[PDB]
Amino acid sequence: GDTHEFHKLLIKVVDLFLEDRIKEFEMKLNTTLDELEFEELIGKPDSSNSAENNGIFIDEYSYDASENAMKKLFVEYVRQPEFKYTVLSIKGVNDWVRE
Amino acid sequence: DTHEFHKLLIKVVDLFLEDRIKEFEMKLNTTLDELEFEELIGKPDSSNSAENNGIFIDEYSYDASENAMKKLFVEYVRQPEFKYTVLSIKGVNDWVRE
Ligand SMILES: [Ca+2]
Ligand SMILES: [Ca+2]
Ligand SMILES: [Ca+2]
Ligand SMILES: [Ca+2]
Repeated sequence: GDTHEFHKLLIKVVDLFLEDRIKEFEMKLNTTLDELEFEELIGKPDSSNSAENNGIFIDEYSYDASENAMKKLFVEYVRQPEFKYTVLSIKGVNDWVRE
Repeated sequence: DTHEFHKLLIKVVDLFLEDRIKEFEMKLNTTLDELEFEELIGKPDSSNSAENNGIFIDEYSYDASENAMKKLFVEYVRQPEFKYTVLSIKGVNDWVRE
């Protein structure tokens, strides 16, 4: 029932998704991450796009997975004061891409 | 590893039933043993099971209130030795009234 353990699990979900143990996923959520946790969640993407709509950001992070395979992570969030991020959704998608 | 991975899937369902994860889906290809599959689903108030072309979808209901419930869908292929290849897990919120 712990919030830290909860954020650690979310980070692990993303890790497992990038490993392709979780092939694809989506989760609806309402939890507030410290910058350190948010950075841990997203890692080092090869590409990113960030779009703001009505006070909410949806970022799309792309990770080169394998030769034609790409992993894409969408994180929907609200930016809070003291550099906190209220995450509302996370979605992981596979895509075939030209090498 | 795989035992740790299966422990996480079980905990994802747990967090979903607690409503920390409001709703979710995961696409998967992993084989749970009988004990893991039992622990994953926990203690539903009712269950439904359907089969189409050798693929099973079980639907589990967990009552929250008079009107609200959590539903878990698990799609899987039964394997020898009481093992189950899970292909997707989906947690949704449902209500009695429109
Ligand atoms: Ca990571
Ligand atoms: Ca190729
Ligand atoms: Ca190229
Ligand atoms: Ca309605």
